[PDB]
Amino acid sequence: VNFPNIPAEGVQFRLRARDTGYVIYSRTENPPLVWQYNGPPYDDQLFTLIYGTGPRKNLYAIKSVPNGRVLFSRTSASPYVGNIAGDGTYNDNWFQFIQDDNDPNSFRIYNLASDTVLYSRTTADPKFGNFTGAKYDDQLWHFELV
Amino acid sequence: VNFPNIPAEGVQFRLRARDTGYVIYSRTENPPLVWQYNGPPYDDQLFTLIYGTGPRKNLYAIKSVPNGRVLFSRTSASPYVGNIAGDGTYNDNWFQFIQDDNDPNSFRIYNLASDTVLYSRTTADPKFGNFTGAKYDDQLWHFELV
Ligand SMILES: CC(=O)N[C@H]1[C@@H](OC[C@H](N)C(=O)O)O[C@H](CO)[C@H](O)[C@@H]1O[C@@H]1O[C@H](CO)[C@H](O)[C@H](O)[C@H]1O
Ligand SMILES: CC(=O)N[C@H]1[C@@H](OC[C@H](N)C(=O)O)O[C@H](CO)[C@H](O)[C@@H]1O[C@@H]1O[C@H](CO)[C@H](O)[C@H](O)[C@H]1O
Ligand SMILES: CC(=O)N[C@H]1[C@@H](OC[C@H](N)C(=O)O)O[C@H](CO)[C@H](O)[C@@H]1O[C@@H]1O[C@H](CO)[C@H](O)[C@H](O)[C@H]1O
Repeated sequence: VNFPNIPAEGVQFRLRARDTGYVIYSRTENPPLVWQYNGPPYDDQLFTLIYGTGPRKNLYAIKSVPNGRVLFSRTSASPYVGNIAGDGTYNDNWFQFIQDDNDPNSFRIYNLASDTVLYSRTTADPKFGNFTGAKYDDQLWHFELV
Repeated sequence: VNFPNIPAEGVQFRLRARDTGYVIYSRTENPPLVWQYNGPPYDDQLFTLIYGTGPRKNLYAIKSVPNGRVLFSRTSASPYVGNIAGDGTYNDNWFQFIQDDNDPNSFRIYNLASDTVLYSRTTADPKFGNFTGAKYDDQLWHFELV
């Protein structure tokens, strides 16, 4: 089931992990360019959605406010999670927000092209990344409205 | 996670529900054109996959062997599950095969355009159709190669 409270197209938000409390950031310099962060609110943590239509109905591009790059999540090559210019040129720019099975208020950030979800954890490196496999709570996110 | 044993493109199979043991038929006359069935094997139970690429990577159109029509699954009008000619002209012709979280030998037939899964049950009417909501065992299917 698609998450029922997806931000209206163009509305700004942070993506905050339910369990760690960390937010995603997307910037253009200093690797890692997309990662999790546990600190003050900065503009590189702000995103909006481009709504997919046609073959991308129920998919969304995740665009960085300060730099205009959209997120990607791929299993092909490093960096596995990153950003790129455009409005969703590549199939791995398109995400589905899939509501959790037990927690109605959180969702997984799923990528159809790569069959992966994003996760945020405090344990093994890489502590932020994507993953193809079983459902874990560290895969659960909130939309934080600004 | 995508089912790891999706039949090669052009390989013929039936779609059998795990628990009911019923198969999907797709015929060209007499509503319902697509429904569940038990009894001897007939040609209109036979399907192949059209493999999606680019935006449709990891999706598939389910094409009837004898009549060439592809399945569709929608929520906008009756019939909800049906067939249409072509090779996946419309977005609701495209399905994802999502492995069960518990049973790695079965999968759900998921429709991205409508956010539905196909189900086969002996209990309440309608006994076959599509569904948006919790994961139940009556939503699990097998590829039965012929
Ligand atoms: C100051 C600094 O270099 N911080 C980086 C650090 O974060 C570690 C903290 N203990 C934390 O709370 O996470 O490592 C991470 C990668 O895990 C980042 O690179 C941090 O760089 C700060 O990131 C924010 C993101 O909102 C901004 O880009 C800041 O400009 C950047 O310094
Ligand atoms: C596009 C390409 O040739 N490959 C990668 C390259 O980017 C080169 C462009 N000319 C450019 O962006 O300047 O390096 C970047 C670094 O982040 C990417 O990995 C490119 O990979 C392409 O990335 C997209 C991201 O959405 C997809 O993974 C594509 O499949 C991949 O080819
Ligand atoms: C379980 C394990 O060996 N750890 C990590 C591993 O292996 C996973 C499979 N080989 C796979 O499908 O990739 O490598 C990946 C790197 O992508 C993960 O870090 C695995 O850790 C698992 O990650 C999930 C993320 O949601 C959870 O943190 C699990 O607790 C963790 O075991």
